[PDB]
Amino acid sequence: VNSFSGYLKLTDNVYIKNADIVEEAKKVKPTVVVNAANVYLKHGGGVAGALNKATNNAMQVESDDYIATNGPLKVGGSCVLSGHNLAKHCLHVVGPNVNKGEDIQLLKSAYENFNQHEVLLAPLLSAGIFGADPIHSLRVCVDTVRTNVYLAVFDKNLYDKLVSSFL
Ligand SMILES: O=C(O)Cc1cc(Cl)cc(Cl)c1
Repeated sequence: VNSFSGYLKLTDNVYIKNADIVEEAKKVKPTVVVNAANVYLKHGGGVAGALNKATNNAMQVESDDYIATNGPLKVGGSCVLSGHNLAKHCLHVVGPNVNKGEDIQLLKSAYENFNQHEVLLAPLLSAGIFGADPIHSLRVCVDTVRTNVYLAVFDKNLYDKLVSSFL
């Protein structure tokens, strides 16, 4: 048993809700919240900007020191950093950004990072401003992640479309 409420069950291990991931993290304080990061960990917009704003920019300060030491992530890659006031840990995962011309085939690699963690609160990778087909992202998620994932989709109309079309 865990603390996630009102999620629709899609599969054995994937659950979904129409919710703001920031508000969900603040209420649940999960062990792991996933950030939809870029390779520079520049948390300007989207999920990353919203998570970072909720940490009062402490996520960005920590991330800048991570990059100064380690250099950028890979597309498809990840790193584990603090969850600050939102979670124990934040798993920063880089899904491909179609609007930057990154390879959509790296989405599966991105979701494989989730398998290193037993339970996660996560966004729908590569959707929204990332430019990929969300229906596709949800299919890759369910076909790749084996650990327990609670997806928090912000856009209402998108949530309804994803549930109605799910195979
Ligand atoms: O939750 C959503 O509506 C989809 C989405 C996913 C990501 Cl990763 C970023 C944005 Cl801005 C939006």
